[PDB]
Amino acid sequence: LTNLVAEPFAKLEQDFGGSIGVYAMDTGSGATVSYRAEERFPLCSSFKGFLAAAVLARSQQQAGLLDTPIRYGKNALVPWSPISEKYLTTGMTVAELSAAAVQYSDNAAANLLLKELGGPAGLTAFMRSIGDTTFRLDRWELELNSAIPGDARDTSSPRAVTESLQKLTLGSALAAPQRQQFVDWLKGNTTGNHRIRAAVPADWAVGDKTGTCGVYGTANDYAVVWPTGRAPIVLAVYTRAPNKDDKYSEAVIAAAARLALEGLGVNG
Ligand SMILES: *C(=O)N1C[C@H](NOS(=O)(=O)O)CC[C@H]1C(=O)NC1CCNCC1
Repeated sequence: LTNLVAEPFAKLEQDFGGSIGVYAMDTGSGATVSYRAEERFPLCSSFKGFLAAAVLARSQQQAGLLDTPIRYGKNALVPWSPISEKYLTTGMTVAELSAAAVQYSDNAAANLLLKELGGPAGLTAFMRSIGDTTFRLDRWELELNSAIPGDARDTSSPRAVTESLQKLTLGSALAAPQRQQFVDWLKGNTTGNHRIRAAVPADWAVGDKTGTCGVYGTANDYAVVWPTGRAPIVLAVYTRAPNKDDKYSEAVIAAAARLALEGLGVNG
């Protein structure tokens, strides 16, 4: 049921000047669209969705976790911390940092939450615990964005991203209340309007998390999509390119998402 219908991903990536990796699953039939799906691509900010899921998993054992207020210093505010910079003088709760990391891609929030989990290895351990043997987080913000060609640090594959996203949003990897909180955070993302969402009809529900490393044409998005009248679709679209100053493209991500939906025979 993989690639029943071929789609022109090769032409798309050639025009982009790099590589595009796609994995999309129709959770009803199990049909898939797969292109470069087992290659590694940098996560960039996209690790923050999984980070929030890991915090939610912890919260199942620690009922006071999400309400815990976290104070932080000005030194915590690395570049691109749009929410946490507004609460420097007050603090934010763990839940609020999680929402900020997911919905505004807040970097300070992400580092504070990584500390809660025991760092990159702690997040990696959570991903192993759900059966993902591909994901690896190695570094913190901002160093994890280097996106060096051939470097496996801070990467996953489109396939493993999709598989893990399915387990966490639709499967049993989180308890039901936490699963719905994760979904709600993804649905409230503000940074993805020009990526997978641009390929998804306005009357379908969707949650996503983006990433943009800033170098090597490297950017991404993953999403759960609920078309009306049929089972949800999970998909991941990752890009990279050979040269350090190659620019990412949101349009290319949207276009790859459209091809994926077409390949699944989802009328959109
Ligand atoms: C994540 O990849 N980020 C965080 C933020 N927006 O995330 S995104 O998924 O919407 O793109 C800005 C881009 C990126 C990031 O951390 N970039 C570094 C900090 C800002 N200067 C460039 C490198």
